[PDB]
Order: sequence, then structure tokens, then C-alpha cells
Amino acid sequence: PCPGACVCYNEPKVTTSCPQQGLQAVPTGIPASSQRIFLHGNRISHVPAASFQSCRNLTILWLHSNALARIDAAAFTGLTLLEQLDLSDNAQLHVVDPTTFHGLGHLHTLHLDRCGLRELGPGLFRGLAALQYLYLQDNNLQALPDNTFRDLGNLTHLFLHGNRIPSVPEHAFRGLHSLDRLLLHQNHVARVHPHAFRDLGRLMTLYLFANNLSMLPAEVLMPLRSLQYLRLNDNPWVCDCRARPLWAWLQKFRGSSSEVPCNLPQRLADRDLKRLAASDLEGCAVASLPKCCQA
Ligand SMILES: *[C@@H]1O[C@H](CO)[C@@H](O)[C@H](O)[C@H]1NC(C)=O
Ligand SMILES: *[C@@H]1O[C@H](CO)[C@@H](O)[C@H](O)[C@H]1NC(C)=O
Ligand SMILES: *[C@@H]1O[C@H](CO)[C@@H](O)[C@H](O)[C@H]1NC(C)=O
Repeated sequence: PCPGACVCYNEPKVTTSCPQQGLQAVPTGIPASSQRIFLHGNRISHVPAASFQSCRNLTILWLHSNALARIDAAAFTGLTLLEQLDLSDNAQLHVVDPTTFHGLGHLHTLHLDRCGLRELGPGLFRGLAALQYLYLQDNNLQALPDNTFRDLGNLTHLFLHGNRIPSVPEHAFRGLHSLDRLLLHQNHVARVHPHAFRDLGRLMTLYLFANNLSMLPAEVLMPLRSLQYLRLNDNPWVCDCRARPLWAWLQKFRGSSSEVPCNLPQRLADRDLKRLAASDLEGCAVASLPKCCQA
């Protein structure tokens, strides 16, 4: 039967619904035929291995807005039909065992926003070949290691804003051939490797505003042949000789772009790099140092 104060019904999908009823733990005796399990808004602190293993046909599991501090690495083992997993708004989770998501080959959406996550461990997203949406915003990430998303060939939306990512290495986004939207704003990005976006030929939206970029090689943006929306505002852009390549790329860009506000030199403060004449970019505003500032 139906456990605790949960509500169980069959249409449109077999559902076990137990939201906001003061649960401290995952209830036992969840009906095995459950296709959807809603446990959001309680005070659940742990997800043991045995939690959902009877539920063969499970496709949707919501655990957002709880008090999750730990998830057993075997919590979601054998849930081969799982399509939606929501662990968001558990700000004290901090860490997910790198094997937690292994075997989830039907997973389409993974909500990990506002989980206080400190890092993306090796192999955390291995084998998630069906994943389309990955929410990682508003965590505590301080790195984007190479090949973190290597197997995510069907991913279309990747949200990484509201972290503390300091830089983007060459192969951080390797394998993301289907990616359409990449949100990297409100981080600490000080540099992007020249070939970091090589595989993003189908990207349509890129947000990089509210970071720490003083410059960006044109090579960074060159592979983004499908780009339609670009945001680069709220960065400390240096509008001198080092900006000439980005300037030139911007002149030919047919999409929509934010302001690219100059921070230096003072005479160009808050004017748009995009809207400057090439003659404004002569010289060096500093006089670690870019090539044109050495010659
Ligand atoms: C999954 O759904 C099928 C309906 O085709 C049903 O026969 C089966 O018992 C369900 N699985 C469980 C564990 O109840
Ligand atoms: C990836 O998407 C394609 C087309 O959208 C689909 O044929 C394929 O089955 C998807 N991959 C997985 C693992 O579901
Ligand atoms: C931006 O990065 C530079 C690295 O040269 C560093 O000196 C500076 O403190 C950073 N600014 C902020 C606001 O983090």
C-alpha cells in the first residue's frame, strides 16, 4: 500500500507523492510500480543505497529542497529508465561520489543547482550519453577539469553560472558537440584557453559576463560558427592593442552582443569596444604582458 502520509495514484503515471510532510528519511515501502517519486520539501538528510531499488520503472525522482548531506554511491544503481533526477536546493550536500550517476543511460535532465558542490570529480558524468540538460549553477566550483563532460554528446544546455571558476582549460568542454546554450557568467574567469570552444560549433548562446576577463583572444570565439547571442559585459576589458583581434571578430559578428565595456584606459571608460574605431586601440594601456605591449 501507500506509505506514511504519501499520496499514491496511477494516472497519468504511477506516482508516489510525499512532499512537505516533515520527512527526516526516505520512506520505506515505496510501491515497486512507482514511475514517479516526489520527495521534495522535506528534511531528508541521507539517501541510503536501498532507497529506490524496488522501483524498476522509475523515470522521475525529485529530492530538491531537503537537507541532504550525503548520498550513498549506490543510491541510483540499476535505475536504468531514470530520465529526471533532481537534487537541487540542498546547499549542504557539498560532495557527490564520482560513481553516483554511473549506469544512468536514459537520464535526460540532472538538477544539481544550489548544492554547495565543491568540485566535479573524475568520471562524475561518465556514460550519460542521453543527458540534455545539466544544471550546475550556484554551487562552489573552483575548477573545470579537462574531459569533465566528454561523454555528453547530446547535452544542449549547460548552466555553470554563480560559481568561482577561475579559468577555462583547453579540453573542459571537449565532446559537447550538441551544446546550444553555455552559461558561464558570475564566475572568476580570468582566462580562456585559445581552443577551449573547439567542439562548440553548434553553440547559439554564450554568457561570460560578470567575470575577470581583461582580454580574450579572437581564437577563443572563432569556432563558434553558430553563435547568435554573446554576453561579455561586466568584465575589466583593457581596450588597447591587445583588444584588436577581439575587436575585429566583433566587427564581423552577425548575432547579438552585449556591451563590451572598456575598463582601461580611462579616456575610453565604459565605452563599447565593439563601437570603437580601430585607431582608438593603438598603444599599450599598461606599458603576463601581451605581445603588442612588448614590441
Ligand atoms: C513496470 O510496468 C510494467 C507494465 O508494462 C509492469 O508489468 C511491471 O510490473 C512494472 N514494474 C514493476 C516493478 O512493478
Ligand atoms: C542522442 O540524440 C539522438 C538524436 O536526438 C538519439 O538518436 C540518441 O538515441 C540519443 N542518445 C541516447 C543515448 O539516447
Ligand atoms: C583578476 O585576475 C587578476 C590576475 O592577473 C588578479 O590580479 C585580480 O585580483 C583578479 N580580480 C578579481 C576581482 O578577482
